[PDB]
Amino acid sequence: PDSWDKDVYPEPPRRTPAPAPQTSLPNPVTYLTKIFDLLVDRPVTLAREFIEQQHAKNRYYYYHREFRRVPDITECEEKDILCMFEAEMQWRRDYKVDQEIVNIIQERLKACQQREGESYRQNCAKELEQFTQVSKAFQDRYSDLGAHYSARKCLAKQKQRMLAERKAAKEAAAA
Amino acid sequence: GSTFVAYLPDYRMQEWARREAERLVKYREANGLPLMESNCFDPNKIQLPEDED
Amino acid sequence: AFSAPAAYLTHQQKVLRLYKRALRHLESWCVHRDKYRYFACLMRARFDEHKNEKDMVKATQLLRQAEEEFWYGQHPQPYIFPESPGGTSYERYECYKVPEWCLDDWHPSEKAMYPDYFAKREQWKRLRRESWEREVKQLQEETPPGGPRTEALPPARKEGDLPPLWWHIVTRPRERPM
Amino acid sequence: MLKIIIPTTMLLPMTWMSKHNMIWINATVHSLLISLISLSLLNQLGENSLNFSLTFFSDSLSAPLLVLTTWLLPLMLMASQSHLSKETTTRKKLYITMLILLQLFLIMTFTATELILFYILFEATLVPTLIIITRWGNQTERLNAGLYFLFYTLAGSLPLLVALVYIQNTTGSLNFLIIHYWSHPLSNSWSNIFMWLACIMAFMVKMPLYGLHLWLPKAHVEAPIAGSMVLAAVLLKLGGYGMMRITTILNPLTNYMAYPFLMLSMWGMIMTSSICLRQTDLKSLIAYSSVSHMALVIVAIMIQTPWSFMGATALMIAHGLTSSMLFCLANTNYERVHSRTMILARGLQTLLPLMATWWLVASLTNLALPPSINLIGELFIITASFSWSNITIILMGMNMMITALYSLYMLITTQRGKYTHHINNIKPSFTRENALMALHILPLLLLTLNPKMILGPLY
Amino acid sequence: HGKRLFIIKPSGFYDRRFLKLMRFYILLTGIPVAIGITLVNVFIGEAELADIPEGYVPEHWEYFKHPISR
Amino acid sequence: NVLQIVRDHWVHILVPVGFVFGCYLDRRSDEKLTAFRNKSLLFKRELRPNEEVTWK
Amino acid sequence: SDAPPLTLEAIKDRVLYVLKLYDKIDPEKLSVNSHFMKDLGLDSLDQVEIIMAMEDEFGFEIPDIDAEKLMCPQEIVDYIADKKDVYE
Ligand SMILES: CCCCCCCCCCCCCCCCC[C@@H](O)O[C@H](CO[C@H](O)CCCCCCCCCCCCCCC)COP(=O)(O)OCC[N+](C)(C)C
Ligand SMILES: CCCCCCCCCCCCCCCCC[C@@H](O)O[C@H](CO[C@H](O)CCCCCCCCCCCCCCC)COP(=O)(O)OCC[N+](C)(C)C
Ligand SMILES: CCCCCCCC/C=C\CCCCCCCC(=O)O[C@H](COC(=O)CCCCCCC/C=C/CCCCCCCC)COP(=O)(O)OCCN
Ligand SMILES: *OP(=O)(O)OCC(C)(C)[C@@H](O)C(=O)NCCC(=O)NCCSC(=O)CCCCCCCCCCC
Repeated sequence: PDSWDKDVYPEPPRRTPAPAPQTSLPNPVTYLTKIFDLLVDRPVTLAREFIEQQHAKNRYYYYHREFRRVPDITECEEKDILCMFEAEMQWRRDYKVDQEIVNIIQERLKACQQREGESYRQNCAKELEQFTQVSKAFQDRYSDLGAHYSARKCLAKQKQRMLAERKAAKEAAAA
Repeated sequence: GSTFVAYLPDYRMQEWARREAERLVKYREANGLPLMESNCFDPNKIQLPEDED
Repeated sequence: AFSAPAAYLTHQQKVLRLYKRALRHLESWCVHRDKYRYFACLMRARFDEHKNEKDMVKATQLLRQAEEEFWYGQHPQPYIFPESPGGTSYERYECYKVPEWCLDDWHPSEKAMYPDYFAKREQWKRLRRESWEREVKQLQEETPPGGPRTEALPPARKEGDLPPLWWHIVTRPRERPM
Repeated sequence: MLKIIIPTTMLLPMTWMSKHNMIWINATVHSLLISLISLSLLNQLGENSLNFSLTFFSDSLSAPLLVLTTWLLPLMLMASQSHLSKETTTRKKLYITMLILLQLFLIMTFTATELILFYILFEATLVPTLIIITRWGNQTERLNAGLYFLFYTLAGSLPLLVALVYIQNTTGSLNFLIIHYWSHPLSNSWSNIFMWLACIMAFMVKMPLYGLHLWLPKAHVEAPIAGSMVLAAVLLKLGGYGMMRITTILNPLTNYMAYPFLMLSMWGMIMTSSICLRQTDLKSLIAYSSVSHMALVIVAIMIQTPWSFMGATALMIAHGLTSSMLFCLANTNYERVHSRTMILARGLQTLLPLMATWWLVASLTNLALPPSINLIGELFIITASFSWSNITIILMGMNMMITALYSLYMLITTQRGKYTHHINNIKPSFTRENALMALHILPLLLLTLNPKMILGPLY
Repeated sequence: HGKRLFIIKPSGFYDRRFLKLMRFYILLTGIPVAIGITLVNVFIGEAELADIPEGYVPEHWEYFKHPISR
Repeated sequence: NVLQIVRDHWVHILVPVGFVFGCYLDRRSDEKLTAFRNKSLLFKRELRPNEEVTWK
Repeated sequence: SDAPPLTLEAIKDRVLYVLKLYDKIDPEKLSVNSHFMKDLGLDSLDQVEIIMAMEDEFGFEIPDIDAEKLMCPQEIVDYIADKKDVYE
């Protein structure tokens, strides 16, 4: 369906076998699906076509809101309240977007596990690896900030992580 | 009142965040970027203090 | 249940209560009727071998060893009639019992159904109203001074009188109301 | 925010100029209209807040509390209509005036953007409640009850005021937005420890915290029904809202200052729950159950995690509705029997079946049956506590079991068994009581369909 | 067999009346609401997403999809 | 009957009039804070040909 | 359930039926008003056994305080009728 992007939500080509009856006994499943089609799918389709033509008679649009980029907390003065307000709002929007990215990857993983069947342990390696990377990045960014989280605390956590990384790199180089 | 609350417009911006995340994931998978990055702010704009210990 | 209790049980009542309990538990042990008949005749023979004894002291020494022997071999899961206090349907119909006074709170559209029943009910109410004023004085003069000695009630002695405190005994809900 | 405040103020002249026989009708209708108007505050953003002016602002933490506050007033009027029948017109108008003034003070307190303003209204809520308890209370203990409810509160809140002005002489502001944006860490110092205690104890005493809870059973069992409703549903949540607001300036001291209270809560919720197992008064049992739920809310706030805050908000709303319903049911029994003892009126399911259904639904909601929002809050708090320490589950688990027990205990003693023979004055339930229970219980089951409304600002 | 007996029970008039009244008022307002929602869904709603034409600045209510929300 | 039921039901206008007055009061407060209208870095916009203010 | 509504005649008939199968008492001598100790020359243990046979016959138990003072078939019938709410 065109309602979603196929690249953002990938799917395998979905190869299905062909009916190969081996006996002369008529299977009840095919007849049941034919009567289901005739008694259910046709009236539902007709009602849908009526509703779709009514919707086509009245077509109107809504838009995705675009947000400009503003200076972040790393270029705000100590007490400049307006810049910190703008940077805090931008950081909160970015936090929400990152949460939704993690949600997309988790949906991919769950769909893979259901789809692959008994061979999910081997056939869902890529989704597991992607989720591992995204989870690691999200945990590095946002974990342990508390309920009163803010952009300043995230910046402090990043600064401490970079200090630790720099110290470890200098210690390893000067080994 | 229940009907009014049910149809409250999306000022919390859930679907907006979903669309933004979709576009970001598409772009980063297309160009090979590693999805989410570990650093929230790029280190080019942070001036760490020299320890010199 | 219906009979008023006494201050104590005499020796004869205790012996008879033991006899009934022992026979019931022996029946619970002996499921089949012929086995129960045989062992119940044996228990009857064992019970009346001291029937003719005269002194109280040893007769009380018996019925004590008898209680101990009963408690040792008392069949920890005896048969209980289903309506008895331990039975599987003891208070089963207790939730269907509604007091009569609830009918006084019915809507007039509800009392419009069943007019004959409510006419008879009004007759009963007026009968109770007169009988109560008679009953209070009857109980007042029939009671010994210092208060009752036993919770037994007298009958009516006059012609138009009713037994004192009769309303809540006569107007019991039912054994199986619904 | 004045679109809600001004009509609430106009309730007073409308009450006083009303006809002698039309006070209840007008008050109920216009309170319901004010609740409908206040429903519009629920449209919140994922961004900062609804900053209406320099004085008032609204959040997704404040909006559900405001809606609950505005919704409770018509229910309180309906509950008070019965036992105030033989009262003079002037005193009935004074009662309604006290209720309106309480609603006004609460409305302003939730939306105040200044800590000092918040303190003033947070204390102003005391006077109407004290008057209601000590004037229209029934027993002679009410006077003592009132004293307790007063002094405990004041004993906690006088230090807070000091701390507050001290803070404003150091940071220069008590505005909550500036306080949040300019937050600075609290160093481990004795002065900082005592500032923490001063900022925390006033909100702890009103939750109430275990060991500081002695005023609550007295006040709730001695108050009239409307007083019990407002005390259990709204006034307890003032401490939770205050602690949620003020913990932003207390870090990182809370990392280790929270230990004595957490223990006092985690053990305390056990004790109070067990207390409910041996209680001879219905109102006392309901009050102790309130203490247990608020202990869970205290744990949630002290843990200071997103899931903790979401669970605390949801549990506050759910407990408000549930405890108000339980108090109303107990009062509907009391007005028939005049005893307030659990084992006097028995087997009431046979005489009042629909009221028995209301009892069952209220007990199920207090028992936290999924997917009620009571269980949503409880489960979020339990998960956050498990992340805090895996051992906590033990205590949490125990509480769950105990809660169910006493809840069903209260349902079995009063509704099941055989009716008491000599009690012959149990009349059919009025439409007013049934409507009161329905208006309590329908919003809960409706809210379970859109839990995001009551999950707070961290959703 | 004409052994029909009177069943003593509490009055069901008031509970039934309350249930009827509550159902009546809830339905009184909710049936028109359901009908209106159905008509709006069938005949009007479900706007479709589009790109913002250049030089055009949309109104704040044009960023929402459902007609009732708009 | 008009001029008789008014003396008993004039009370029912107080709360709605309070609501309208409260809305009007809210609007007045908004005017005072217009210090940054169309001046934020996020919503800075060029005015339409027949537009004086971005919001009211 | 499907239990027929037993009557006073049925109760009396069943009580007399059980008593006539007690070989200690002569079926010619006994009647509805025939006393147990004086008219038929029975003992207290015999009375206990008779009460137990009644209980087995009618499927319910008579408490001992009430059972100990049931000395005629007529009072047994009356007790069963009062317990089971028999009209006629
Ligand atoms: C009694 C016998 C049975 C008769 C009834 C039979 C019919 C059964 C139906 C009853 C329940 C069955 C469940 C069916 C659910 C369908 C409706 C549901 O989908 O709507 C929900 C909506 O529910 C409401 O949001 C929640 C109700 C609001 C509660 C507010 C309370 C009202 C004020 C009262 C005072 C407040 C007191 C408490 C203060 C906190 C969730 O909708 P959602 O998928 O999300 O989006 C709506 C559509 N959009 C996308 C266009 C936006
Ligand atoms: C009654 C019902 C319940 C009411 C509510 C109860 C909750 C209030 C409990 C108060 C919380 C604790 C207060 C202080 C905690 C700080 C930690 C400190 O006490 O522990 C050690 C402190 O050691 C000793 O505790 C020193 C103080 C000993 C004297 C205090 C009295 C001890 C018991 C008093 C309890 C009375 C409470 C009721 C008052 C009426 C740590 O050693 P040290 O590293 O050196 O100090 C660190 C702090 N620095 C950095 C500022 C220096
Ligand atoms: C339900 C009953 C509860 C009663 C209230 C319990 C809470 C008590 C909290 C302490 C009371 C005083 C709070 C002080 C107000 C905050 C201001 C502040 O923190 O400033 C401090 C001042 O801190 C103090 O002076 C506090 C000293 C304590 C004096 C009052 C003692 C009250 C009782 C103390 C023990 C009980 C506290 C816990 C009680 C638990 C509940 C019973 C720094 O002062 P500076 O000199 O300017 O800075 C230092 C660098 N030059
Ligand atoms: O004429 P009645 O009024 O019927 O009097 C009956 C009787 C005279 C026998 C009796 O009431 C009485 O008064 N007896 C006087 C002496 C007396 O009874 N002394 C006590 C004898 S005790 C006894 O009978 C031995 C009991 C043996 C049975 C033990 C039960 C164990 C069973 C274990 C479970 C299966």
